[PDB]
Amino acid sequence: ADLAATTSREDFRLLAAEHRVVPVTRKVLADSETPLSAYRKLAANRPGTFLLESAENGRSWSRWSFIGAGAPTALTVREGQAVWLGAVPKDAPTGGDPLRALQVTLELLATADPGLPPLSGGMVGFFAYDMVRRLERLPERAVDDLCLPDMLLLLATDVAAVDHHEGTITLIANAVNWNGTDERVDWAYDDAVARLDVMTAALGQPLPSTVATFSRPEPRHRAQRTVEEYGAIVEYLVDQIAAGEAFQVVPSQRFEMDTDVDPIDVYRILRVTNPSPYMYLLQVPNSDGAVDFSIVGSSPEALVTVHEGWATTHPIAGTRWRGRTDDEDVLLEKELLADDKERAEHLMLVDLGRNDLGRVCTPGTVRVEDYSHIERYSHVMHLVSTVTGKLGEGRTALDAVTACFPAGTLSGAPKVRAMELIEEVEKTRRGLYGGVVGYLDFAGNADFAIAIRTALMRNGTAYVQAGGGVVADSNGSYEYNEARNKARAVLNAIAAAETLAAPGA
Amino acid sequence: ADLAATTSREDFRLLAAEHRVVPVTRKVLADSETPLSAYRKLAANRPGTFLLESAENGRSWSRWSFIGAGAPTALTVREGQAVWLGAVPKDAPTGGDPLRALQVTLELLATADPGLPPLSGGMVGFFAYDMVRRLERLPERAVDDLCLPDMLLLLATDVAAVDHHEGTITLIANAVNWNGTDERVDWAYDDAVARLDVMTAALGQPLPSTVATFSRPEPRHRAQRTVEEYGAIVEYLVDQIAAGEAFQVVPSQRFEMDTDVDPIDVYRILRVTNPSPYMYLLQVPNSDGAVDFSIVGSSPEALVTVHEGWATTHPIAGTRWRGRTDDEDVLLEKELLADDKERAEHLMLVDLGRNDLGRVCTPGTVRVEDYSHIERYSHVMHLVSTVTGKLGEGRTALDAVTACFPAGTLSGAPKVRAMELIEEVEKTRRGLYGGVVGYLDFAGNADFAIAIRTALMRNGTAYVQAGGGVVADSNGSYEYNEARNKARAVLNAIAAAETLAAPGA
Amino acid sequence: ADLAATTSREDFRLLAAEHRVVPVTRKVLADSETPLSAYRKLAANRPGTFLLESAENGRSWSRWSFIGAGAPTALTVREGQAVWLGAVPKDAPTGGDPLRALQVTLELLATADPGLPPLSGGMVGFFAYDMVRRLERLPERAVDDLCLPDMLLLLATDVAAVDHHEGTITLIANAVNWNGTDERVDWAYDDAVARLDVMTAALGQPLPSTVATFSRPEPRHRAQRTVEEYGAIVEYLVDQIAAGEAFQVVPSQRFEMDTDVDPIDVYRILRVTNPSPYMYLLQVPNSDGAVDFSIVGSSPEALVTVHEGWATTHPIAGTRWRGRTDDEDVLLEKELLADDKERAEHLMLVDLGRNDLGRVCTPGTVRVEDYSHIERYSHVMHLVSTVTGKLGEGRTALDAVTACFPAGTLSGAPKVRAMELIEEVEKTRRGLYGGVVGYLDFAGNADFAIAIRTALMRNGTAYVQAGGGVVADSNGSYEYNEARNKARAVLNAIAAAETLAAPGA
Amino acid sequence: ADLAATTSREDFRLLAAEHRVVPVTRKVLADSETPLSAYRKLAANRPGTFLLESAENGRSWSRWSFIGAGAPTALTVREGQAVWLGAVPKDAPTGGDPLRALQVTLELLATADPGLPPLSGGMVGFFAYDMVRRLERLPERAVDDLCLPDMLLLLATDVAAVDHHEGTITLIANAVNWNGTDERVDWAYDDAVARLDVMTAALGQPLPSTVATFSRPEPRHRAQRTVEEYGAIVEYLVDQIAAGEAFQVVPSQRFEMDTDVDPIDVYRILRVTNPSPYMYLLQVPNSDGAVDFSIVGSSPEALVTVHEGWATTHPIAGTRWRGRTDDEDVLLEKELLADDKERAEHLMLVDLGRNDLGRVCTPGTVRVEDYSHIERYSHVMHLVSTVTGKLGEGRTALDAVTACFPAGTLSGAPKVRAMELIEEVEKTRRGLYGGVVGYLDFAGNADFAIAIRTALMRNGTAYVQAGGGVVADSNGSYEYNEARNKARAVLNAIAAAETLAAPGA
Ligand SMILES: C/C=C(\Oc1cccc(C(=O)O)c1O)C(=O)O
Repeated sequence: ADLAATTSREDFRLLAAEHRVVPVTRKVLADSETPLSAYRKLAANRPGTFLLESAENGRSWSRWSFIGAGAPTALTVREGQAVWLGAVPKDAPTGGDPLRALQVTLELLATADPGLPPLSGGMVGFFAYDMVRRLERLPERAVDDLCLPDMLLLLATDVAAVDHHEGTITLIANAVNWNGTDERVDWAYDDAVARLDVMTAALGQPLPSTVATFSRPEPRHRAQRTVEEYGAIVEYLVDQIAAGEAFQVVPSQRFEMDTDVDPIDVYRILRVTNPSPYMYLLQVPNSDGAVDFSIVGSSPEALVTVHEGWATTHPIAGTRWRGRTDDEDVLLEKELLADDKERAEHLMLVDLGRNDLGRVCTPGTVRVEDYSHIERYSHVMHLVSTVTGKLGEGRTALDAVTACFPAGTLSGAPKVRAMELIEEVEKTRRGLYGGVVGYLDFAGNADFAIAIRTALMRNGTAYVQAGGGVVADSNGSYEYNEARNKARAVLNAIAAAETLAAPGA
Repeated sequence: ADLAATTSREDFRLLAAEHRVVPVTRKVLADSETPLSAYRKLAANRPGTFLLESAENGRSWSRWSFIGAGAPTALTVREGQAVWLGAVPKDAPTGGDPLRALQVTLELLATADPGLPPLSGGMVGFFAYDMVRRLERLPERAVDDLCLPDMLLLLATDVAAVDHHEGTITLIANAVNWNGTDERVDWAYDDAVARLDVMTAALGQPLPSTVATFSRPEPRHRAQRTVEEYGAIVEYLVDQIAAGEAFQVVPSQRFEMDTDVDPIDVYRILRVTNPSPYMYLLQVPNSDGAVDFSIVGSSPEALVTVHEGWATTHPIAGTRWRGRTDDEDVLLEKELLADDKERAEHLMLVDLGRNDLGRVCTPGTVRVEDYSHIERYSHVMHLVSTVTGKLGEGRTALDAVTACFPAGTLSGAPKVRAMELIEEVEKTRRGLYGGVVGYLDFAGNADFAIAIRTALMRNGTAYVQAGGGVVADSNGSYEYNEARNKARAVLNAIAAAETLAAPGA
Repeated sequence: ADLAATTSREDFRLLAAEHRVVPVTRKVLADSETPLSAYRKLAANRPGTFLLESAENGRSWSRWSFIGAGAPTALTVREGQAVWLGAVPKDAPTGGDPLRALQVTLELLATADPGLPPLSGGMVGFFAYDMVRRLERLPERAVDDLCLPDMLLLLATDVAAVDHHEGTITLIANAVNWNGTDERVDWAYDDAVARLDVMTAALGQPLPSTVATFSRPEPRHRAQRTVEEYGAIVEYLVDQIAAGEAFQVVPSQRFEMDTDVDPIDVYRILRVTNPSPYMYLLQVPNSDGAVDFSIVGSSPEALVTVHEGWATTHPIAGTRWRGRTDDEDVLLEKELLADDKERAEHLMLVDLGRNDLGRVCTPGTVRVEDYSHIERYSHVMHLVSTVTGKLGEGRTALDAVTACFPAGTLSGAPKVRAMELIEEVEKTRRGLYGGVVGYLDFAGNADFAIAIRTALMRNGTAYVQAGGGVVADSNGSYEYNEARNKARAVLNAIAAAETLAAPGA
Repeated sequence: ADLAATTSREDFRLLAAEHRVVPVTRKVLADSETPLSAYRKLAANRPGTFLLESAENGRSWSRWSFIGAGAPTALTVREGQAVWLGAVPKDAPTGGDPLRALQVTLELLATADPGLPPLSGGMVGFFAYDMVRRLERLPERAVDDLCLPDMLLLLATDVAAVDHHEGTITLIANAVNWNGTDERVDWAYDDAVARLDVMTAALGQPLPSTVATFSRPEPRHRAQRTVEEYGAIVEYLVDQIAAGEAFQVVPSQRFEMDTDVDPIDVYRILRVTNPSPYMYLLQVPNSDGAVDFSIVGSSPEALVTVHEGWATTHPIAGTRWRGRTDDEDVLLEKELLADDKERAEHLMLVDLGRNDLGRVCTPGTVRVEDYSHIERYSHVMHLVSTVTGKLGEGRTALDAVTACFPAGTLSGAPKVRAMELIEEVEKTRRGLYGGVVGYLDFAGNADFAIAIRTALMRNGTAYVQAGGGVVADSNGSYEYNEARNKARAVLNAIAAAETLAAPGA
């Protein structure tokens, strides 16, 4: 038996009888490729491509990265209605409510549940924060500057799963049989095999070096708010909270830079400087099939993850700077744990998570574990917990996402009142900020990162929005600066990425 | 400040005043390189090059890999005397006892102790098992078939340390000032900078793909012993042990294949099939400076590791197959822990380690920890402990190595009597088998793997030797088969490596 | 300084200025007394006396036991109104709502918060299950056979705290200054000192032996329900639950024996046979000041405990028999943990506890810890968790008790619907069964046990009521038998206690 | 079946056929007795009686205490020869080496190995430190002031085991059949039953109160050494150690008080003030059968414990005062753990224990566990480890004791050189100091405490000897004071015990 043995026609036939999506796979040895080099080869920065990587706690890359090698097709929204970009067949849900359209698409395109990597195919993309407008009634005071759709999800059928442990890549070409009929079976197989052959040959190409140097210039950028305007918004919210309007609210503002630097170069600097449990680079296509814009992020927190029937969330709140150093690091931990206020803030969000999940999980299954423990990241440590529940009968991964959306850590507690306050105090619509980036795979799983520490790159401009939680005793300047600094991590990376050069050049 | 900023001449001068070795370094971003691809670029399978990688427990690659980019020069042994291959200056110790020669070389070439990767430069290579002949009196019954020198250590001055976490490579060109005088300082700097520039440009080159497929054919190979001859040697040793000659002894035999496959290709298959905490590929040069032979291994166990004054060992003994699966896996662990015999065998080796270290560590510092706990590897689990001691005043990393040499896990308990028995029952001299591969870095640290699960590749022939511990109740056939199977892991990898082809070719 | 130094008049004066209750204490060495022997000496089975002991997990007695040495006075209820038995002064709250009467009594008689044992004085007694009728509207179908008051709490001012670790007894005579005025200070001191002197001299007396033997005869007793009647009640409740009326409900029935055996003798057999974290013996006085009845119990579970501002509960649900033995014991634990149904039942009660406490604790302080872990008791093991919260501003220990009352483990989930169902299916009012026995100390703390595994002993009759949780898949006979057996533990103890004799007599 | 059911004649007969010692037992309920009260009743301070109690870490009394109710007979030493006090039959080993005499006695009187408490019968008493003179050659410079025998062990055949958990006492009358013949079986039974009946009736008696008060006067006492003499001995030993004569040595001196206070009263004050894992009170008889002297102690450390074939030791070294308080307590622990010197001292003693046990345990069974962890006692914390080994084939509990004797913690490392130094610097023979008190039970187990924090009380005088470990950097005054203070704990207790009075008397 050969390593790169492709799925047999015989086996594909059997699978095609059972489900409307059949992955056809081929594993190769790729010990001289990294996720990035493989992306370069397989995707080449093309519209509808992506790379997803993961460094738990910003320390140690996990086993898998996933590359999208060209999705001709994406489900999105235009003038409040669900529409596909690129061509799909007659049976693909279109028009109307986009969430319902997405719900039916996922009901139709489920697969078996084998051996496959965690993500081998599915709907991959984002939900804007402003998708929440369709789940909760909110005022419409802030202006929609960026004009992004509520969602856009690639139908990602050609996927390369890079296994860092084995040094292998598993190539997947999924046959999508929308109409569910017996017809075209053998055609579907050969088509899938041909897409495998394309990815394979792309992997067969040589590559020039990107071995490089860069410096870290301070970026020049535009802010929506001065220290004064921001500090006063914070004081307003501190007043609301003291009165009992909410326990906590997460205001933000937008910053911007003009730049023509490739998105991947920004990804490269983020990966080196702020590795995180959710790294992503996504080229979002337009109706014409060129790149409308690019999303580059390194996010520290998932909204939700769904796996084998269970939805899980990881509320994160409470911060100290990592120690400079080792004795100081432990003082700081004992201090965060002893900070009763922050303990309380964290617990509020843990309860909010319990409730969110309560909406779609079977009663008596929603539990908290590893409650309020410490996690170290590259530059800071936090309190963290796990909330996990069994998806209720007939509930879906998408129900888990909508039930949790948006993260309490990006809105507040209680959530609606906090969103309301956010809308009162913020100049523009958030767009992707506080939304999610992630996937819904055909087997029923899902993983979404909160869209923070992220740049959206459009027509010569890069937007980076950042914020931070406000509580009873928050100080306006302190919050302004903490927020700006979060943003500068990304802005700094863009400025760095612009200096990328071959060493001694 | 630029990422690839090279060490300044000004700083080098100061360092040169203080020590006879001064590393000159340059860090680059190399997010599209793997250790293997970097090796290909920097070393290109040349004589005197190496790659060292590490996967703890065969699961999760550690942060660092180290590439040797061409050592013009190596300390070894010819006709019982210490000699350099390639050219060294007048002050480099030569002739006589090779251990003393190595001892003085290390005393001379120490560095400061900064920021550097774990290995940034030093003496890198092997000690044959038969080096033990110079530390203990042994009979000379077995024939020296392979004729390897007791040691050979590259003077590895051009090193690339690959950081998987940051995606960076730190290039080091060490200036070796043997004579210790003030002269040539500025020349030394420019020379080091030029070696950096060579490695840099080598990294700047493109590379063809090695994306590949392979199959796993059963190899045809030669064995020194039949099941009958081997089973009877085991029964002999079981008799000695029952009488109280020793508690345990580790006999082995040699297997061989003819093959012309590149060594790196064998490394590639080992890396995929049997990842381990010590992977190595080493091209050992001759006096002419071509490759005399190649060592390729994936070893599960260190002899000793020395770091910031402390020597540490990790005795490993007791085995079960990993579970097939998860419930079975736990039964097996409860079983190994409950196996009083194997507990005893493990404890014997732990005590042997305590004593070995007692020879060179300050009294009242040699401790055992994490005693006799379980570790899972890809295919098996073992009992494992830690023995660690403070190196006694005026003792060196090399004293730690010789004090421990050879591993009890490859000889037995008590060690000399076991070696004696090994010599009575084995046909040929072990050569590298049961020796070590590793390094002694200029800062005083050291890390050596036991040389097992290793192929030595010379003039169209690949040698793989394997064995296993014999105790009171060992069965001859069982031990024959367990030993042969250990060997076949490597032999299988050579046969696989021969099928390596571009997919669909 | 003498060990038995009594509090000084000078110090009492200062304390009397600050609070309406001033404990006057004297510590003695009592290394030849047990809690029982001390009780015999100090209380002698008199009306208004009690003994409280604690064996955590039924294994290892805790440090403290507490003896009440004659409370002349108790707050209780007659014809729905709050009344004192024995004489109290004009300022002591009487008439009306008994809970309000108890609330004001505790507000009045608070102390400082020193050095004192956990309980040094306070209101000590019970709340009937049927006290719940004043916090929730319930139907009145079942007949009130036993006619107990909703509550009765001794004003326990003479207390002996027995310290098993030191072998000492700390005697406390609390001066209760209801009117709050400066008058009678020096009189109060001498009175307290005289009560100390009485307890002291009582401790000074000799004692006859109770060294003893006993056998374990099967008791003859009366049951309210046959296996058929009980099994059918269980099936009824299983039907309600399947329909979604509740998740769980805890029906019980009453058993009875005629006996004239002293209550302490029953306590003695319980202590030997079913030691528990809450042992109690209480002699409840009547208006005439003789014993109306006696309560003897060994309870496995607290309702709530309040200490230094925090209320804590320990939901317990999920059972296996302890192992017979040690390998079997671990199988059983792995099994209980793996029992998803019982996990769910336990989680329901944990959530119910979170909510109960939510009613009186500051938001963002009610947390779960040590979630759903195993505890071993003498004969069974359970799942157990901790729910703890900060009492909200201006909330009291009594608010914690009422907020939790009655235990979900004795009612069900959700609680009211379960109580409703209990009332539909049960013949008589529960009385003390499912109520609590415990104390509210003057410093603000509280500890109450659920009143189960308890005998109420009145006019030649002993009542023991027992029950068990019903869920979706409960079997009628199994529940009948499990319930009866719980009861027989107490009934067996009464029958044993009747055989108590000096050995060979 | 009755609780106090005595062993049947039928069962005794069967047992008598199998072993020369047959315990005849009767369990009673004794919930109004403490170990002390039971001792008073059963032993009444008579010669040849004892009480043994245990408080692990000086916190929480363990389950069992053991009372010896009159041993008519003891194996001891007079003019270097083994002799019995009181009458024994012809077959009882006498004359000669006392250790051999004790060895054969134990070989003869073994029992089965059931249900019994940990100690139900055996040889109970002490070994003097100076017993070591028969296992190692030592100089004879110091004068033998106290003139104690090398050993004296009661043949303790009437034992009461007090179970604090159950509140029960298990009475044991062991039938000792020295001659091993069939004769007198039925006589032996009735005799044992009569001894049970005596203990039973003694338990049946009443008792007066000992409820009491006491003060803590500073005792006036005699010391062998001034601060100057002691500080200079310490400096001498510091010099020897610096030169490498030993790593550590434990000098001591003797203190004395005249007092006529009962020994039990001293025990009572020790029990309250310095509870420990080994409490003992022993009345040592003379040849006339009156009390020769009394031993009262509270020891923190076992020499060795032997149980079901395994010998175990618990080396203790490294000290801090407990924290005053809770934050300070943790600083102190982090500090002791970080004290590399004390770590080393502790490790030396751990190794010494490994070796001691190596002399009598099967190779490959002697292990260390729970290495060098912290234990809190009432006033101090220490580092502590466990060393445990399997007794070698044909080795006995007594071999374990002699192999370990005396504790390294009371001698030093290496042990002989330390003893030698002790003998050079100490005025008198140690006697019991640094010896052991404990038992060897008939089933093969053993438990011995190091004889420290102990008073020996003879003819109106109480001796208390104390010392402490000397190392490289010890200070003379500091050690003098630490030693004196250890002694004063006992001396203070004697002075306290003299004030014992009924409260207000
Ligand atoms: C590291 C632990 C083991 O591996 C070996 C022990 C001894 C010899 C060998 C060998 O490969 O020759 C080996 O793999 C083992 O099988 O116990």
